[PDB]
Amino acid sequence: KCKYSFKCVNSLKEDHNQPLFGVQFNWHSKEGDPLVFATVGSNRVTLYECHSQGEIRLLQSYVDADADENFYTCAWTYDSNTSHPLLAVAGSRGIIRIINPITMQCIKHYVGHGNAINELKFHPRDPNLLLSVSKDHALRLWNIQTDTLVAIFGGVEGHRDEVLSADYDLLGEKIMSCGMDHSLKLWRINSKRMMNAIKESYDYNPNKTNRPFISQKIHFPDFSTRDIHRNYVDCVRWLGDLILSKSCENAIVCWKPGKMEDDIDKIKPSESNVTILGRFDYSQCDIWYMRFSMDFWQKMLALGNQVGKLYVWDLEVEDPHKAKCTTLTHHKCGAAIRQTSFSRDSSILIAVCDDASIWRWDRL
Amino acid sequence: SMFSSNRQKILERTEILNQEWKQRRIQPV
Ligand SMILES: CN(C)Cc1ccc(-c2cnc(NCc3cccc4c3OCC4)n3cnnc23)cc1
Ligand SMILES: [Cl-]
Ligand SMILES: [Cl-]
Repeated sequence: KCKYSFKCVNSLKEDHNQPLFGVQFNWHSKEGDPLVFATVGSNRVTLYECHSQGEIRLLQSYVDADADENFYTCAWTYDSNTSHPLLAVAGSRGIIRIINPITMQCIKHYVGHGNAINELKFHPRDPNLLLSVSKDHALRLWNIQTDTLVAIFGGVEGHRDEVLSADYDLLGEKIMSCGMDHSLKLWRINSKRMMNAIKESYDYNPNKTNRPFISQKIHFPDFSTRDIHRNYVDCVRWLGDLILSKSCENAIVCWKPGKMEDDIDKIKPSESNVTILGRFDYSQCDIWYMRFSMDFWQKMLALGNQVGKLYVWDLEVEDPHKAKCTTLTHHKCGAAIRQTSFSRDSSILIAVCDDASIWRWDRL
Repeated sequence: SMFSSNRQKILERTEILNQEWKQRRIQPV
Protein backbone atom coordinates (compact mmCIF):
# COMPACT_ATOMS: atom_id res chain seq x y z
CA LYS A 1 0.00 0.00 0.00
CA CYS A 2 1.10 3.60 -0.72
CA LYS A 3 2.45 5.85 2.06
CA TYR A 4 3.08 9.09 0.04
CA SER A 5 1.24 12.15 1.38
CA PHE A 6 1.25 15.80 0.21
CA LYS A 7 0.04 19.18 1.46
CA CYS A 8 -1.05 22.06 -0.78
CA VAL A 9 1.13 24.93 0.37
CA ASN A 10 0.51 27.60 -2.31
CA SER A 11 -1.15 28.63 -5.52
CA LEU A 12 -1.07 31.60 -7.91
CA LYS A 13 -2.60 32.68 -11.24
CA GLU A 14 -0.60 34.08 -14.19
CA ASP A 15 -2.15 37.43 -15.30
CA HIS A 16 -2.57 36.37 -18.97
CA ASN A 17 -5.53 34.09 -17.90
CA GLN A 18 -4.77 31.59 -20.70
CA PRO A 19 -4.44 27.80 -20.27
CA LEU A 20 -1.04 26.53 -19.10
CA PHE A 21 -0.08 23.43 -21.11
CA GLY A 22 3.45 22.76 -19.93
CA VAL A 23 5.36 22.71 -16.63
CA GLN A 24 8.87 21.37 -16.00
CA PHE A 25 11.24 21.51 -13.06
CA ASN A 26 14.87 21.95 -14.13
CA TRP A 27 16.33 18.52 -13.18
CA HIS A 28 19.84 19.70 -14.27
CA SER A 29 20.25 22.05 -11.28
CA LYS A 30 22.87 20.74 -8.84
CA GLU A 31 22.06 19.50 -5.31
CA GLY A 32 21.68 22.46 -2.94
CA ASP A 33 20.77 24.96 -5.69
CA PRO A 34 17.23 26.46 -5.67
CA LEU A 35 14.42 24.38 -7.23
CA VAL A 36 13.35 26.09 -10.46
CA PHE A 37 10.44 25.32 -12.77
CA ALA A 38 9.17 26.75 -16.06
CA THR A 39 5.50 27.13 -17.17
CA VAL A 40 4.29 27.57 -20.75
CA GLY A 41 1.01 28.75 -22.16
CA SER A 42 -0.31 31.49 -24.51
CA ASN A 43 2.84 33.19 -26.13
CA ARG A 44 4.47 33.02 -22.62
CA VAL A 45 7.29 31.15 -20.84
CA THR A 46 7.59 31.91 -17.10
CA LEU A 47 10.30 30.87 -14.62
CA TYR A 48 9.76 30.38 -10.86
CA GLU A 49 11.91 29.41 -7.91
CA CYS A 50 10.55 27.36 -4.95
CA HIS A 51 11.40 28.57 -1.47
CA SER A 52 10.49 27.57 2.12
CA GLN A 53 6.93 27.96 3.52
CA GLY A 54 5.47 27.28 0.06
CA GLU A 55 6.88 30.49 -1.45
CA ILE A 56 6.79 30.55 -5.30
CA ARG A 57 9.09 33.34 -6.43
CA LEU A 58 8.64 34.83 -9.95
CA LEU A 59 12.07 34.99 -11.67
CA GLN A 60 11.59 36.00 -15.36
CA SER A 61 8.71 36.28 -17.87
CA TYR A 62 9.36 35.69 -21.60
CA VAL A 63 6.80 37.08 -24.07
CA ASP A 64 7.16 35.88 -27.69
CA ALA A 65 7.34 38.61 -30.40
CA ASP A 66 4.57 36.72 -32.25
CA ALA A 67 1.34 37.46 -30.34
CA ASP A 68 -0.43 34.50 -32.02
CA GLU A 69 2.06 31.87 -30.84
CA ASN A 70 0.65 29.23 -28.43
CA PHE A 71 3.34 27.30 -26.59
CA TYR A 72 2.44 23.68 -25.85
CA THR A 73 5.69 22.25 -24.41
CA CYS A 74 9.07 23.00 -22.88
CA ALA A 75 12.19 21.05 -21.93
CA TRP A 76 15.38 21.88 -20.05
CA THR A 77 18.96 21.19 -21.10
CA TYR A 78 22.45 22.66 -20.50
CA ASP A 79 25.27 23.88 -22.76
CA SER A 80 27.81 21.02 -22.68
CA ASN A 81 30.79 23.46 -22.96
CA THR A 82 29.88 26.17 -20.44
CA SER A 83 27.45 24.32 -18.06
CA HIS A 84 24.89 27.15 -18.61
CA PRO A 85 21.20 25.98 -18.31
CA LEU A 86 19.04 26.22 -21.45
CA LEU A 87 15.29 25.98 -22.08
CA ALA A 88 13.66 24.82 -25.35
CA VAL A 89 10.02 25.88 -26.01
CA ALA A 90 7.59 25.23 -28.93
CA GLY A 91 3.90 25.17 -29.89
CA SER A 92 1.38 26.11 -32.59
CA ARG A 93 3.89 27.91 -34.89
CA GLY A 94 5.99 24.74 -35.28
CA ILE A 95 9.13 26.70 -34.30
CA ILE A 96 11.59 25.49 -31.62
CA ARG A 97 13.13 28.32 -29.58
CA ILE A 98 16.24 27.87 -27.44
CA ILE A 99 16.13 30.49 -24.66
CA ASN A 100 18.83 31.51 -22.19
CA PRO A 101 16.81 31.19 -18.92
CA ILE A 102 19.07 33.70 -17.13
CA THR A 103 18.39 36.59 -19.64
CA MET A 104 15.21 35.44 -21.54
CA GLN A 105 17.00 36.01 -24.89
CA CYS A 106 16.07 33.59 -27.68
CA ILE A 107 19.57 32.29 -28.57
CA LYS A 108 18.38 30.43 -31.66
CA HIS A 109 15.42 28.80 -33.39
CA TYR A 110 14.73 25.67 -35.52
CA VAL A 111 12.25 25.75 -38.37
CA GLY A 112 11.22 22.69 -40.42
CA HIS A 113 8.08 21.05 -38.98
CA GLY A 114 5.10 21.67 -41.29
CA ASN A 115 2.75 22.11 -38.31
CA ALA A 116 2.53 22.61 -34.47
CA ILE A 117 4.91 20.91 -32.03
CA ASN A 118 3.17 18.89 -29.28
CA GLU A 119 6.20 17.84 -27.25
CA LEU A 120 9.95 18.45 -26.81
CA LYS A 121 12.30 15.97 -25.10
CA PHE A 122 16.05 16.11 -24.50
CA HIS A 123 18.14 12.88 -24.69
CA PRO A 124 19.01 11.66 -21.13
CA ARG A 125 22.80 11.28 -21.78
CA ASP A 126 23.55 13.81 -24.56
CA PRO A 127 22.20 17.32 -23.80
CA ASN A 128 22.47 18.45 -27.44
CA LEU A 129 19.97 15.86 -28.81
CA LEU A 130 16.50 17.41 -28.90
CA LEU A 131 13.45 15.41 -30.03
CA SER A 132 10.35 17.27 -31.31
CA VAL A 133 6.97 15.59 -32.05
CA SER A 134 4.53 17.26 -34.40
CA LYS A 135 1.03 17.62 -35.88
CA ASP A 136 2.82 17.07 -39.30
CA HIS A 137 2.84 13.24 -38.39
CA ALA A 138 6.63 13.13 -37.80
CA LEU A 139 9.23 13.19 -35.00
CA ARG A 140 12.51 15.09 -35.59
CA LEU A 141 15.84 14.63 -33.86
CA TRP A 142 18.05 17.75 -33.73
CA ASN A 143 21.68 18.32 -32.64
CA ILE A 144 21.55 21.81 -31.10
CA GLN A 145 25.37 22.04 -30.83
CA THR A 146 25.91 21.92 -34.62
CA ASP A 147 22.34 23.20 -35.52
CA THR A 148 21.63 20.09 -37.62
CA LEU A 149 18.53 18.04 -38.26
CA VAL A 150 19.82 14.51 -37.53
CA ALA A 151 16.76 12.44 -38.50
CA ILE A 152 13.05 12.64 -39.39
CA PHE A 153 11.02 9.67 -38.07
CA GLY A 154 8.06 9.41 -40.41
CA GLY A 155 6.91 8.36 -43.86
CA VAL A 156 5.81 4.96 -45.24
CA GLU A 157 5.29 3.31 -41.81
CA GLY A 158 5.44 6.44 -39.62
CA HIS A 159 2.43 7.99 -37.89
CA ARG A 160 -0.67 8.59 -40.11
CA ASP A 161 -1.98 11.51 -37.98
CA GLU A 162 -0.68 14.10 -35.46
CA VAL A 163 2.00 12.85 -33.03
CA LEU A 164 1.05 13.88 -29.50
CA SER A 165 3.84 12.53 -27.32
CA ALA A 166 7.18 10.68 -27.18
CA ASP A 167 9.74 9.51 -24.63
CA TYR A 168 13.31 8.28 -24.61
CA ASP A 169 14.03 5.21 -22.45
CA LEU A 170 16.37 5.74 -19.38
CA LEU A 171 19.67 5.20 -21.23
CA GLY A 172 18.59 6.94 -24.47
CA GLU A 173 18.79 3.91 -26.76
CA LYS A 174 15.20 4.18 -28.08
CA ILE A 175 12.07 6.29 -28.37
CA MET A 176 8.38 5.37 -28.08
CA SER A 177 5.97 7.83 -29.80
CA CYS A 178 2.14 7.99 -29.93
CA GLY A 179 -0.67 9.99 -31.52
CA MET A 180 -4.07 10.52 -33.11
CA ASP A 181 -3.72 7.42 -35.31
CA HIS A 182 -4.14 5.31 -32.05
CA SER A 183 -0.67 3.82 -32.54
CA LEU A 184 2.42 3.51 -30.37
CA LYS A 185 5.68 3.25 -32.36
CA LEU A 186 9.22 2.29 -31.28
CA TRP A 187 12.24 3.97 -32.92
CA ARG A 188 15.66 2.61 -31.97
CA ILE A 189 18.44 5.21 -31.94
CA ASN A 190 21.23 2.75 -30.88
CA SER A 191 21.05 1.11 -34.39
CA LYS A 192 24.32 1.28 -36.35
CA ARG A 193 22.54 3.62 -38.82
CA MET A 194 21.34 6.12 -36.14
CA MET A 195 24.60 6.06 -34.06
CA ASN A 196 26.48 6.91 -37.29
CA ALA A 197 23.95 9.67 -38.24
CA ILE A 198 24.42 11.20 -34.74
CA LYS A 199 28.25 11.03 -35.07
CA GLU A 200 28.03 12.63 -38.56
CA SER A 201 25.90 15.48 -37.13
CA TYR A 202 28.82 16.24 -34.76
CA ASP A 203 31.44 16.18 -37.57
CA TYR A 204 29.36 18.69 -39.62
CA ASN A 205 31.23 21.99 -39.89
CA PRO A 206 29.78 24.78 -42.10
CA ASN A 207 33.00 26.86 -42.16
CA LYS A 208 34.74 23.69 -43.58
CA THR A 209 32.11 22.58 -46.18
CA ASN A 210 29.55 24.36 -48.40
CA ARG A 211 27.17 21.34 -48.74
CA PRO A 212 24.15 21.19 -46.38
CA PHE A 213 23.88 18.37 -43.79
CA ILE A 214 21.81 15.39 -45.00
CA SER A 215 19.21 14.18 -42.50
CA GLN A 216 18.25 10.51 -42.16
CA LYS A 217 14.68 9.79 -43.27
CA ILE A 218 13.61 6.90 -41.02
CA HIS A 219 10.41 5.57 -42.68
CA PHE A 220 10.08 2.39 -40.63
CA PRO A 221 9.75 1.95 -36.86
CA ASP A 222 11.22 -1.00 -34.89
CA PHE A 223 7.74 -1.90 -33.50
CA SER A 224 4.20 -0.63 -33.98
CA THR A 225 0.82 -1.39 -32.32
CA ARG A 226 -2.76 -0.04 -32.51
CA ASP A 227 -3.94 -2.73 -29.96
CA ILE A 228 -3.53 -0.91 -26.62
CA HIS A 229 -6.11 1.90 -26.90
CA ARG A 230 -9.19 2.40 -29.08
CA ASN A 231 -8.70 6.19 -29.51
CA TYR A 232 -5.99 8.98 -29.64
CA VAL A 233 -2.91 8.28 -27.50
CA ASP A 234 -1.91 11.60 -25.98
CA CYS A 235 0.82 10.53 -23.49
CA VAL A 236 3.53 7.85 -23.42
CA ARG A 237 6.47 7.23 -21.08
CA TRP A 238 8.85 4.32 -20.54
CA LEU A 239 8.71 2.46 -17.18
CA GLY A 240 12.02 0.50 -17.43
CA ASP A 241 11.46 -1.92 -20.35
CA LEU A 242 7.63 -1.50 -20.02
CA ILE A 243 5.45 1.34 -21.39
CA LEU A 244 2.84 3.56 -19.80
CA SER A 245 0.35 5.18 -22.15
CA LYS A 246 -3.07 6.80 -22.05
CA SER A 247 -6.05 7.58 -24.23
CA CYS A 248 -9.51 8.93 -23.08
CA GLU A 249 -10.63 5.65 -21.34
CA ASN A 250 -9.80 6.93 -17.78
CA ALA A 251 -6.88 4.54 -17.47
CA ILE A 252 -3.13 4.58 -17.91
CA VAL A 253 -2.17 1.20 -19.46
CA CYS A 254 1.07 -0.59 -18.52
CA TRP A 255 2.10 -2.80 -21.42
CA LYS A 256 5.07 -4.21 -23.36
CA PRO A 257 5.70 -5.22 -26.97
CA GLY A 258 5.63 -8.97 -27.72
CA LYS A 259 4.63 -11.84 -25.43
CA MET A 260 5.15 -11.74 -21.60
CA GLU A 261 8.70 -13.14 -21.65
CA ASP A 262 9.92 -11.25 -24.77
CA ASP A 263 13.06 -9.11 -24.34
CA ILE A 264 12.56 -5.48 -25.56
CA ASP A 265 15.91 -5.64 -27.39
CA LYS A 266 15.04 -8.92 -29.19
CA ILE A 267 11.54 -7.98 -30.48
CA LYS A 268 11.48 -7.96 -34.31
CA PRO A 269 9.96 -5.00 -36.28
CA SER A 270 7.08 -7.24 -37.47
CA GLU A 271 6.13 -8.36 -33.88
CA SER A 272 2.31 -8.52 -33.90
CA ASN A 273 1.77 -9.23 -30.18
CA VAL A 274 1.47 -6.97 -27.10
CA THR A 275 1.15 -7.90 -23.42
CA ILE A 276 -0.99 -5.78 -21.05
CA LEU A 277 0.42 -5.93 -17.50
CA GLY A 278 -1.97 -3.62 -15.65
CA ARG A 279 -4.07 -0.45 -15.57
CA PHE A 280 -4.01 2.61 -13.31
CA ASP A 281 -7.66 3.69 -13.13
CA TYR A 282 -8.93 7.22 -12.50
CA SER A 283 -12.01 9.36 -13.34
CA GLN A 284 -13.08 12.53 -15.17
CA CYS A 285 -10.08 12.73 -17.57
CA ASP A 286 -11.66 11.73 -20.87
CA ILE A 287 -10.73 15.00 -22.75
CA TRP A 288 -7.66 15.22 -25.07
CA TYR A 289 -4.30 16.78 -24.10
CA MET A 290 -3.82 15.61 -20.47
CA ARG A 291 -0.28 14.58 -19.59
CA PHE A 292 0.91 12.17 -16.85
CA SER A 293 4.41 12.44 -15.30
CA MET A 294 6.81 10.53 -13.06
CA ASP A 295 9.48 11.56 -10.56
CA PHE A 296 13.21 11.03 -11.40
CA TRP A 297 13.44 7.65 -9.62
CA GLN A 298 10.15 6.43 -11.21
CA LYS A 299 8.67 5.70 -7.77
CA MET A 300 5.64 8.04 -8.29
CA LEU A 301 3.18 8.52 -11.11
CA ALA A 302 0.99 11.66 -11.26
CA LEU A 303 -1.93 12.76 -13.46
CA GLY A 304 -4.37 15.68 -13.21
CA ASN A 305 -8.02 15.44 -14.27
CA GLN A 306 -10.55 17.84 -15.89
CA VAL A 307 -12.05 19.01 -12.54
CA GLY A 308 -8.78 19.85 -10.69
CA LYS A 309 -8.06 16.52 -8.95
CA LEU A 310 -4.45 15.28 -8.90
CA TYR A 311 -4.01 11.50 -8.79
CA VAL A 312 -0.77 9.97 -7.50
CA TRP A 313 0.28 6.28 -7.51
CA ASP A 314 3.21 4.50 -5.77
CA LEU A 315 5.00 2.63 -8.58
CA GLU A 316 6.78 0.41 -6.01
CA VAL A 317 3.41 -1.32 -5.25
CA GLU A 318 2.99 -4.13 -7.83
CA ASP A 319 -0.87 -4.13 -8.04
CA PRO A 320 -2.07 -0.78 -9.51
CA HIS A 321 -5.22 -0.82 -7.30
CA LYS A 322 -3.24 -0.94 -4.04
CA ALA A 323 -0.71 1.56 -5.57
CA LYS A 324 -3.23 4.46 -5.43
CA CYS A 325 -2.30 7.31 -3.05
CA THR A 326 -4.78 9.72 -1.49
CA THR A 327 -5.95 11.96 -4.39
CA LEU A 328 -4.77 15.55 -4.05
CA THR A 329 -7.70 17.98 -3.98
CA HIS A 330 -8.15 21.63 -3.05
CA HIS A 331 -11.69 23.10 -3.06
CA LYS A 332 -10.38 26.15 -5.07
CA CYS A 333 -8.60 24.02 -7.72
CA GLY A 334 -11.43 23.23 -10.13
CA ALA A 335 -9.95 23.73 -13.65
CA ALA A 336 -8.35 20.95 -15.83
CA ILE A 337 -4.76 20.11 -14.73
CA ARG A 338 -2.93 19.76 -18.10
CA GLN A 339 0.49 18.72 -16.76
CA THR A 340 2.39 18.22 -13.49
CA SER A 341 6.10 18.10 -12.63
CA PHE A 342 7.96 16.71 -9.62
CA SER A 343 11.18 18.40 -8.46
CA ARG A 344 14.31 16.19 -8.87
CA ASP A 345 14.22 15.17 -5.20
CA SER A 346 10.40 14.45 -5.33
CA SER A 347 9.86 16.91 -2.42
CA ILE A 348 7.65 19.24 -4.57
CA LEU A 349 4.85 18.48 -7.10
CA ILE A 350 3.58 21.45 -9.23
CA ALA A 351 0.29 21.31 -11.23
CA VAL A 352 -0.73 23.81 -13.98
CA CYS A 353 -4.31 24.52 -15.14
CA ASP A 354 -6.64 25.77 -17.92
CA ASP A 355 -7.42 28.90 -15.85
CA ALA A 356 -3.66 29.90 -15.69
CA SER A 357 -3.35 28.71 -12.08
CA ILE A 358 -0.27 26.98 -10.61
CA TRP A 359 -0.57 24.70 -7.55
CA ARG A 360 2.25 23.66 -5.25
CA TRP A 361 2.08 20.42 -3.26
CA ASP A 362 4.92 19.56 -0.83
CA ARG A 363 5.57 15.91 0.12
CA LEU A 364 5.20 15.19 3.87
CA SER B 1 8.86 -11.61 -11.08
CA MET B 2 8.32 -9.32 -14.08
CA PHE B 3 7.84 -6.46 -11.53
CA SER B 4 11.00 -7.06 -9.44
CA SER B 5 13.08 -7.49 -12.61
CA ASN B 6 11.74 -4.26 -14.16
CA ARG B 7 12.21 -2.35 -10.86
CA GLN B 8 15.86 -3.55 -10.75
CA LYS B 9 16.45 -2.27 -14.34
CA ILE B 10 14.94 1.12 -13.34
CA LEU B 11 17.08 1.20 -10.14
CA GLU B 12 20.36 0.46 -11.99
CA ARG B 13 19.64 2.76 -14.96
CA THR B 14 18.45 5.74 -12.83
CA GLU B 15 21.59 5.19 -10.65
CA ILE B 16 23.73 5.55 -13.83
CA LEU B 17 21.92 8.86 -14.68
CA ASN B 18 22.17 10.01 -11.05
CA GLN B 19 25.95 9.43 -11.04
CA GLU B 20 26.29 11.39 -14.32
CA TRP B 21 24.24 14.24 -12.74
CA LYS B 22 26.41 14.14 -9.55
CA GLN B 23 29.57 14.73 -11.65
CA ARG B 24 27.98 17.88 -13.22
CA ARG B 25 27.94 21.50 -11.95
CA ILE B 26 25.24 23.28 -13.97
CA GLN B 27 24.95 27.04 -13.28
CA PRO B 28 21.79 28.00 -11.33
CA VAL B 29 18.99 29.99 -12.97
C1 LIG C 1 -8.62 26.09 -24.10
N1 LIG C 1 -9.35 24.80 -24.19
C2 LIG C 1 -10.77 24.89 -23.74
C3 LIG C 1 -9.26 24.18 -25.52
C4 LIG C 1 -7.88 23.58 -25.80
C5 LIG C 1 -7.08 24.15 -26.79
C6 LIG C 1 -5.81 23.62 -27.05
C7 LIG C 1 -5.36 22.46 -26.40
C8 LIG C 1 -4.00 21.87 -26.67
C9 LIG C 1 -3.19 21.55 -25.65
N2 LIG C 1 -1.93 20.94 -25.95
C10 LIG C 1 -1.52 20.68 -27.15
N3 LIG C 1 -0.36 20.06 -27.34
C11 LIG C 1 0.56 19.68 -26.25
C12 LIG C 1 0.09 18.46 -25.44
C13 LIG C 1 -0.01 17.16 -26.00
C14 LIG C 1 -0.41 16.08 -25.21
C15 LIG C 1 -0.76 16.24 -23.85
C16 LIG C 1 -0.71 17.53 -23.34
C17 LIG C 1 -0.30 18.61 -24.11
O1 LIG C 1 -0.21 19.82 -23.42
C18 LIG C 1 -1.14 19.59 -22.34
C19 LIG C 1 -0.96 18.09 -21.96
N4 LIG C 1 -2.29 21.03 -28.17
C20 LIG C 1 -2.15 20.93 -29.47
N5 LIG C 1 -3.13 21.40 -30.15
N6 LIG C 1 -4.04 21.87 -29.15
C21 LIG C 1 -3.46 21.60 -28.04
C22 LIG C 1 -6.18 21.90 -25.40
C23 LIG C 1 -7.44 22.44 -25.11
CL1 LIG D 1 12.59 19.26 -18.79
CL1 LIG E 1 14.09 3.87 -43.89
